[PDB]
Amino acid sequence: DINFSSLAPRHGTRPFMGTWSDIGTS
Amino acid sequence: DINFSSLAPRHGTRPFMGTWSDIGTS
Amino acid sequence: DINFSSLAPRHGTRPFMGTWSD
Amino acid sequence: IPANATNVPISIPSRNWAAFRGWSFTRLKTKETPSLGSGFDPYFVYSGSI
Amino acid sequence: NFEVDPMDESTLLYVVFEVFDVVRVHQPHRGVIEAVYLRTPFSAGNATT
Amino acid sequence: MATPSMLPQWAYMHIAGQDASEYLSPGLVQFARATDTYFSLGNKFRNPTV
Amino acid sequence: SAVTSVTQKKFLCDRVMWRIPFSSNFMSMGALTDLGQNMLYANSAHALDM
Repeated sequence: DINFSSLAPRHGTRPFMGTWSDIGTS
Repeated sequence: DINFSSLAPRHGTRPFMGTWSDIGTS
Repeated sequence: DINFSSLAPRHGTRPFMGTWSD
Repeated sequence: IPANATNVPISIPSRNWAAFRGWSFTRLKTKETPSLGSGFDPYFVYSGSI
Repeated sequence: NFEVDPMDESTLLYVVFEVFDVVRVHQPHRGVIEAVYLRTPFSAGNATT
Repeated sequence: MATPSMLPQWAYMHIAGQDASEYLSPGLVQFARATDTYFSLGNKFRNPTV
Repeated sequence: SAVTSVTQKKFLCDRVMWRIPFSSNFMSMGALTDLGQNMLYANSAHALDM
């Protein structure tokens, strides 16, 4: 906005069966 | 971390008309 | 006469006396 | 840790380490640490912050 | 193995081995309570019943 | 008395395996989210994290 | 007029060796103990620290 900071192509995700981080790309 | 994944069901809140009510096991 | 480490029953107690499951 | 000693030799027997996480460590003083597993420790003469 | 500074008084080393302490409890009937307690890399009942 | 009673029992005791949402019976999960604003079943069921 | 006095107690065992069985009820029931053959049905090594 007033000073730049717009970035990020990210959301984050954790597959089910617990929270199990990394899906390793789909 | 030190151990804390001891958390709730990963539900979301129940849907309503007029912000709140109770539906129990429905 | 009798002394220790020789007090042998061999036999168990319970599952010989017939029981069958629900 | 003995008095004025520079090393602590720690050895753990052969053990399964299935679902092991890290370690943590800190140094205490013997007189400031009470012995748990006793109803009374008669040699505990401290009462500051344990 | 650990190397520590000299102290002029006796000291202890507190080593914590981080595990899972599962305390798990179930009631199958009124006034009945049951439990099973299990830990993984360090555990009790691992050389006796 | 070792490893052949750790690994199958991870799922059972909730060190590994499914989380509370897929573990609990569906009626209890519908209850748990209907009352949560006032009486909470949260922090009583373990979620595994792998 | 008898001075104030505090009780002391001791025991003595001479010609005895202390015995701790390897049973879960501590009784003799046969020379091969019931935990001795429980350790044949659960073939695993362990350390003993006394």
